[PDB]
Amino acid sequence: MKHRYSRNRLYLNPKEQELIKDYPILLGGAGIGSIIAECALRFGFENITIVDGDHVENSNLNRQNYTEGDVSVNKVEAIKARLKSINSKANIKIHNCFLTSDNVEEYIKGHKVAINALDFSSEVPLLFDEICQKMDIPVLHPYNLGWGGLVTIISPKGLSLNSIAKKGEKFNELNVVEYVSSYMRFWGKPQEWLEDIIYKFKNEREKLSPPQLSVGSWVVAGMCTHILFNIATQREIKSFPEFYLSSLEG
Amino acid sequence: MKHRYSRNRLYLNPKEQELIKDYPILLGGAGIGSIIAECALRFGFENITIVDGDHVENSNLNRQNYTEGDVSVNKVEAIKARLKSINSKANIKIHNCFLTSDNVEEYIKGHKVAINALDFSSEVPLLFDEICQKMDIPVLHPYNLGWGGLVTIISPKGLSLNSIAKKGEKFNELNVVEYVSSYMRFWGKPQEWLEDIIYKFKNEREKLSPPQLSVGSWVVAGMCTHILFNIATQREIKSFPEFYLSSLEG
Repeated sequence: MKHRYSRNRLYLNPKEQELIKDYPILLGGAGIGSIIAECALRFGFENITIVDGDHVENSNLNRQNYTEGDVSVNKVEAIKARLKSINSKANIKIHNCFLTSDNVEEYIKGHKVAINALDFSSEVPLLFDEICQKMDIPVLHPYNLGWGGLVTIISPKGLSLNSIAKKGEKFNELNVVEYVSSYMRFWGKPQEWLEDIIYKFKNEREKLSPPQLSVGSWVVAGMCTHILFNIATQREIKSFPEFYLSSLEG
Repeated sequence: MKHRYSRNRLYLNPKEQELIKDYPILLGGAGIGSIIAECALRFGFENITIVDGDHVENSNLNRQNYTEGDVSVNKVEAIKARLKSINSKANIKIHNCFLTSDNVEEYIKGHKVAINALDFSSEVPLLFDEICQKMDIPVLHPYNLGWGGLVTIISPKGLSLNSIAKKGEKFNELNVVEYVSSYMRFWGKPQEWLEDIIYKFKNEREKLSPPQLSVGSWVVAGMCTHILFNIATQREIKSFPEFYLSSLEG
């Protein structure tokens, strides 16, 4: 393997390092996704498309891959600068556009795997998955659970996130986190910390975005990079309704 | 809190965010520690001393917090640039010198907690811990097990890493990792992936450095940041001979 990937040896053979070099990844959302991108790029995934329409805001600096100088710049331009200073020969393609029902299919075309890191602020997170399912593109959903990282993979032929939604109210990340906490408690592995942060958040008077910590961001980037390597080299993975949860206590 | 730490709420209360702000951390080794440094800084730990005498090499870019432009510069020079570009008002103190039997005590002096990321090929890895114990400074030992992140905390009045070192024969990280696999297997939780890479590494024809992956670095960085929050806030911690092991398979 190359001198940059020298310490990747034994874990990866030359053909695997070679394989993931060109494996086209689509990353929707450069927030939690900006941490994911760096870890995956350094691992050896050199073909990443990143789509995001926001600018870098101050509140991102506690958990996202941006600097004080990046604030107010389009995230996609900022994360490409960070990524291309890590690997100049990498194929980092960005598109500074919001995903809508009309354009989302055209961006997805051409990718072998996708990471859905989209805010539920529009109705595109789930439609994004439907298009990926139809096209044999597995979808990673990373979540920042503060102390923990959560990843679930929507597999093309498996259940979609729709299965946890009730059709009368809109579905966001709080429903995913509540599903995970209830599953753990039901199966005898209760995550009392997760239920604790869920309770605190619900009893907040004002409606604010969910809190997140750098630790969960860093953990979930590692989980995602691993999952990407397993999907690209066709190693077994859990598909939704199964998920991966990683935290200091296991 | 600041708008930079805005999204930290509920997980940390304002009084904790202030406390860890000045909580003096000593980081011995800016390799795996460079990933730890960014995650811990963004969390809110703003008082970090970094000691390392090495320069950035090509093999670092697959798992360490450096860029192509940083290559051939002192790691300590590069990581302060990265960290101080994330937080300009942060208190990031570096020392471009290797640790020896004579200077290691004076570097330790003044910190409430330390992160021992010293190569076991230097002279001071175990002596570093003894001095910290003498001073009631807990020591985090983070390791990159490829797919997993491993942290063990030497607490001042508890067992040191000496307990797994053999009297008369040299001690390195392979002894730590072989202990973890044996302990895990002893408790009925064998990590066969870990045992596999250890076997592969020992039966290497050539004598080379251990392989490491970006996945474990990012995971261990999150673990270390969580542990640091617990140590500063006087939350319970697992001490050596116990440890924290985090991986996708777990």
